[PDB]
Amino acid sequence: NLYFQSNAMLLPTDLSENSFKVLEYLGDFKKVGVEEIGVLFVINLTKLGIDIDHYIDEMSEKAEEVLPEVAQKIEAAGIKAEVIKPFPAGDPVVEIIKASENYSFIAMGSRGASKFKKILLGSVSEGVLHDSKVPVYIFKHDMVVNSLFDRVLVAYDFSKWADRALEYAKFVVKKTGGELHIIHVSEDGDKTADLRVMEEVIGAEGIEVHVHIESGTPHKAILAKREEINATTIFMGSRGAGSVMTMILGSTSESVIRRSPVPVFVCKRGDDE
Ligand SMILES: Nc1ncnc2c1ncn2[C@@H]1O[C@H](COP(=O)(O)O)[C@@H](O)[C@H]1O
Ligand SMILES: [Cl-]
Ligand SMILES: [Cl-]
Ligand SMILES: [Cl-]
Ligand SMILES: [Cl-]
Repeated sequence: NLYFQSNAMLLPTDLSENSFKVLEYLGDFKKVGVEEIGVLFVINLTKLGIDIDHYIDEMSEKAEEVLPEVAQKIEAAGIKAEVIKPFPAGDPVVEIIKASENYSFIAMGSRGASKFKKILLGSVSEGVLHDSKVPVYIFKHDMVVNSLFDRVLVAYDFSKWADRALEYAKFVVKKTGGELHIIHVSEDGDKTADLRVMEEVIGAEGIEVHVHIESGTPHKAILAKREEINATTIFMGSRGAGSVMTMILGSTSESVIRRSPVPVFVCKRGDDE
């Protein structure tokens, strides 16, 4: 495959500070092949007591003041920028997913809300993560700019989603010369032997790889590992099962993504999907 190679990247924004964190990593994305970024602002009608055409207009004017700054910063990094127009009005989650059919992946922010606040107030990032078919990359902080793919940690369970997460990971580590780290969590249903074998095969493929077997709650073991080896990003897979509600309440990805100090890339389909 081409992975990030010649990628168009979808960048949703509600103009919030958290939505712009992605922009601190433009150098990292350029170095893996991202060549164009589509910037998507949605007039959020979902929330709606007040007239809903002055609102489209209020919102449109705000975007037009700010988005050119976004476009500017992208151009300055030597990446093509397109402010998507006209601005869709409706549900941000639906409009983002709709638009994403035209892109290789989605890079977006999150306010890092607790499970409770996500449920109470809504979470665009969880909605997107739940239904997206392209990968979704969540950025909250700038702790690892210029180092994004130096130490990639892959949460890996042999599933088709993890498999493709591993392949993206191998791609970036090959591009940037970093280190690949693979963690698999499980009490048993022992797959240690196979994982060890893969460490060896991947080493032979010219990549520096370290495999980690761990016990306990998945999100706990994953974050603990990230700290232990100072991973610069976490790659993982998600089948997006159940409902948004169910994902928020009990998914491994919601917890990992929420408490992670580094960006989390989430693969949303297998190679043969
Ligand atoms: N009206 C909107 N238009 C475009 N993107 C949005 C909008 N609202 C939220 N988002 C995206 O959702 C992220 C926040 O995720 P969350 O905190 O889970 O709602 C923001 O950083 C944006 O990337
Ligand atoms: Cl795992
Ligand atoms: Cl978990
Ligand atoms: Cl979050
Ligand atoms: Cl982050």
